[PDB]
Amino acid sequence: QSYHSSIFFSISKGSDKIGGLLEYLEIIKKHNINITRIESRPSKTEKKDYDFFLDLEYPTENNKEVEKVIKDLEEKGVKATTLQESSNQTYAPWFPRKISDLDLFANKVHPGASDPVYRERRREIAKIASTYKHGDEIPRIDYTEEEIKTWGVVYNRLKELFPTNACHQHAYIFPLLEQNCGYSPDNIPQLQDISNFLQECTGWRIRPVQGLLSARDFLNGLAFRVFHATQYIRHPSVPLYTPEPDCCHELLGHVPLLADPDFADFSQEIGLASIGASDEDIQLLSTCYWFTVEFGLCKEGDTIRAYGAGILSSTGEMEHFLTDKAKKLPFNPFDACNTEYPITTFQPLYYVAESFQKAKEQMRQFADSFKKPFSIRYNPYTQSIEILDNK
Amino acid sequence: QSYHSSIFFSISKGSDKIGGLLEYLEIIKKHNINITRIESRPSKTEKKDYDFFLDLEYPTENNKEVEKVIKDLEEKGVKATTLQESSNQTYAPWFPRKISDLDLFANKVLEMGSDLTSDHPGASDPVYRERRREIAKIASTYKHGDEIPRIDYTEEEIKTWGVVYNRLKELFPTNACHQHAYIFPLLEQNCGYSPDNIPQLQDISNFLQECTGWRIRPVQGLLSARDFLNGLAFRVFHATQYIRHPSVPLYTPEPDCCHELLGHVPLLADPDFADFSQEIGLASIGASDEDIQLLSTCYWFTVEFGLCKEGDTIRAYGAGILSSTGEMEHFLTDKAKKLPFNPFDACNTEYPITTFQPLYYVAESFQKAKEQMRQFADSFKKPFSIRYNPYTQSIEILDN
Ligand SMILES: O=S(=O)(O)CCN1CCN(CCS(=O)(=O)O)CC1
Ligand SMILES: O=S(=O)(O)CCN1CCN(CCS(=O)(=O)O)CC1
Ligand SMILES: C[C@H](O)[C@H](O)C1=Nc2c(nc(N)[nH]c2=O)NC1
Ligand SMILES: C[C@H](O)[C@H](O)C1=Nc2c(nc(N)[nH]c2=O)NC1
Ligand SMILES: [Fe+3]
Ligand SMILES: [Fe+3]
Repeated sequence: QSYHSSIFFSISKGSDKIGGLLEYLEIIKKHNINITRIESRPSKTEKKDYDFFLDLEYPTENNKEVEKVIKDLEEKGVKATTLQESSNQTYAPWFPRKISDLDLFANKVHPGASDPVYRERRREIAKIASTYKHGDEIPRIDYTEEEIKTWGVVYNRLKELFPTNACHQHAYIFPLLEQNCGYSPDNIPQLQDISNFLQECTGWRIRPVQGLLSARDFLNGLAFRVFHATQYIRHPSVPLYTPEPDCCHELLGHVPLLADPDFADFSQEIGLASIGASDEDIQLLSTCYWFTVEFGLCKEGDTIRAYGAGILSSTGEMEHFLTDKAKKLPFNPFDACNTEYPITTFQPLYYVAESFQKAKEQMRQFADSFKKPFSIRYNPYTQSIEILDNK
Repeated sequence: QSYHSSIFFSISKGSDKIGGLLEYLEIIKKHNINITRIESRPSKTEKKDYDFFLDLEYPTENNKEVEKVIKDLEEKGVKATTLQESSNQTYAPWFPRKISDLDLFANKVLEMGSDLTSDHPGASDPVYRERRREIAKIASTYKHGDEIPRIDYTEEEIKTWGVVYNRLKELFPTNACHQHAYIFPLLEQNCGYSPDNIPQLQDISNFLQECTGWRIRPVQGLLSARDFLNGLAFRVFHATQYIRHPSVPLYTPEPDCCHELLGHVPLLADPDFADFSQEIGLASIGASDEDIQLLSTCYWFTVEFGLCKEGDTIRAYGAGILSSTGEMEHFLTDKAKKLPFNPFDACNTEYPITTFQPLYYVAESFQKAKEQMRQFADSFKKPFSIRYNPYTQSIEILDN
């Protein structure tokens, strides 16, 4: 368990301070093992400045060595803005800056808990997410006959319901998943194939995840158009329901919508908003996420359909949302963000999105007043987060 | 040796032709010896349509087998468009569709690889030839997605680099366009630029990706003009990993690593130049052979030997100038003519490859050059227009 800090500052080409600044940066890079990375880049704002980035990694929270580094740094003539992973508000929240920085989350994480066999199996699959690095191929799972049997039952069951209950984007993409990603009742699709297909449709990627991440970590991954997905399958004893995300939920629920460009933008938008957001704002985003990506409905003419991954992968949920006892409301993040919700029962309340581009715009407007030290932007050419000093 | 063909077509969701079409595709997938890939994707132009892409390779040119595929396919009720690598003009020119399809180029060299000319100073150096073989092999086996292998350069290799580096370094502040001076300290700080060290392509590629989305691929040697320029459409620069022979440090006709790293890389980290360079790439996608040649000439007179104007002064941004002491010391003098860059003018202009330029073109800015190149590209006869998708890193075809 480690605590990350990042220090930002800018300086102009031809500055009198650069010489000593650079020299200082060399000494700490060599003789301070808490420093993991120091880099400089062209400024996104002042076309004549350089942006600098100093990444530190400590074993304990609010390590005061950071202040020591800040002081020695600002002594060379620059003003430093420091972000940190912490419960305190001494510094604004840290965020992963590159898609490869999501590697830092890899080790940050019941019907069959009363089953040792199933428990050892879960342990083995989770090992793979634990060791996976950005850039690697996603290792393929040799699923057992039992596991494949469970997939088949869920698959065939949900397949009977999609055409009448799923939003049209889902019906649109599913045959492409069949034709390109090996979707079938007889075969559990591998994440590496799904990730390649998603990349080529909307730039989204998958990485395996051990289990539940914190809301901040998971949402931050979305900012890079990276979806964290489990590889294990639910226990065979209870096939038609599970309280947790298993591969059926990931692959039949989340993945198809990620191949729709407008949905893909919307999801990333939620991710961007989370980058560097305060804990209270993360919680608002997480709830918005629940009522859209997880349990959202779309409007299609005089009809209401499901796009939420938690609905699409649950026969009981799909056979519930259309009943009159379940309340429906137009999606509005100001209304949804504060709404309580059950995790162990069907939803009593669903929010209806008009269109994904509208949901994207609504979220962006919602997030616009989030307090953050930097303006966060995504650059599709560099595939990275741009950080602007305009606040 | 092989010739690529691409067949594509669309079909609407819910078409009753889909079942039979998929059945037909399964058949040729197993039984057609020349089929290399069949893929279906969401349409990027019609929200209710699917795009299908069939890729094929044939050992001979104008292979009449492709027509049978087109006939069979269109019997299933779709209208196919075919692109083909050929000196014939039956079909429009093939181009790589996805960034990873540049792997198809890995062995398409040509000259300045491990097959050297007899006047090459290292042609009868057996150590050097083995070294060029080794380094070429690395490019040969490199696949999109790999980290670029790091070369353990020898002390004689590092010595040659240092001679060139030190000689060039003195001239940069006075002779290079300001984008160079801006970026170079970052190359020193982030990519290991110094005279004691040859920078590794993987480090440069990471740096360029974060600056402008450009990346590096190691290349054996000279690619055909079409292949090289097509690579640019993806913001992919093919760069060599070998260094020139130690006997003649201040000159080489080949694009060795001193040329790539000291001439080409600094400008690619500038957003406007990087967009300009991609625009040239995009112009080449599906361009006729004749237009590829025109683009090549535009490239020569800009990316390789272009000048910028800064107030009353002329400076160099062309990689062939920045990496050559001789050339740097030539362009500023009145011994060479200077003209305003204009692709409609410059594209017909002749030029020597084995002497300094008698004529250089000045670009007002990389934004104007880009816009000029887009006008140029539009003047081509292309059967469709293309656009680049940075999210999918793919060329998208649009109807004309
Ligand atoms: O899904 S795909 O990867 O194919 C294209 C995603 N891309 C994201 C950016 N938006 C417009 C930004 S905005 O300025 O309109 O907000 C266009 C669609
Ligand atoms: O290099 S950077 O990543 O910093 C900015 C590059 N980016 C390339 C795309 N153009 C608009 C596309 S076009 O439709 O105007 O050609 C804006 C600038
Ligand atoms: C943030 C989001 O609303 C929700 O709280 C979370 N979802 C997930 C998560 N982690 C994983 N692996 N998968 C999720 O779906 N962390 C939390
Ligand atoms: C297109 C450009 O003008 C020139 O013809 C080419 N240059 C290069 C090439 N191939 C490589 N590898 N590097 C170049 O610089 N082939 C074509
Ligand atoms: Fe989920
Ligand atoms: Fe060159």
